[PDB]
Amino acid sequence: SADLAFEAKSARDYAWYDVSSFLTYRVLRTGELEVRVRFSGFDNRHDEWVNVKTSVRERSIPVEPSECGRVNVGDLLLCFQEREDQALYCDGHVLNIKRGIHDHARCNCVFLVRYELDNTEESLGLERICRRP
Amino acid sequence: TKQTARKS
Ligand SMILES: [Zn+2]
Repeated sequence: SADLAFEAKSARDYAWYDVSSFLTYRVLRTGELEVRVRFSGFDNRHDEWVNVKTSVRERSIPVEPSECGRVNVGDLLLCFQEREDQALYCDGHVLNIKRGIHDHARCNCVFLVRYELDNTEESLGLERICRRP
Repeated sequence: TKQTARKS
């Protein structure tokens, strides 16, 4: 097993971002606990306080063409969601898969996902999905 | 590696 690395969900976004480090923590009077995180490739202006249970987890992993078969329907995926204004990684679920015929070099499978945020759906290739460990 | 995200 490799050393655990993490991603965290931004409150000004709802997308998930690789975490560079955890600076400190705090406990609100409600009892709510939060850690302060630094996002990889970002200066300290972008640091956030996030809940550990809902907004921090093990990094999603890009899936190799060779293992597309491990991905299944109903699965949770970190999906690179391309739009005009923003391109970002959001959670989604696999509604359907159309399998394809391909060598390990490249995957031509088609995954239909439902984004958790809005419930909207999009079809994605392997290149835009990551799997949970 | 992941796709290079671009923020709003
Ligand atoms: Zn495939």
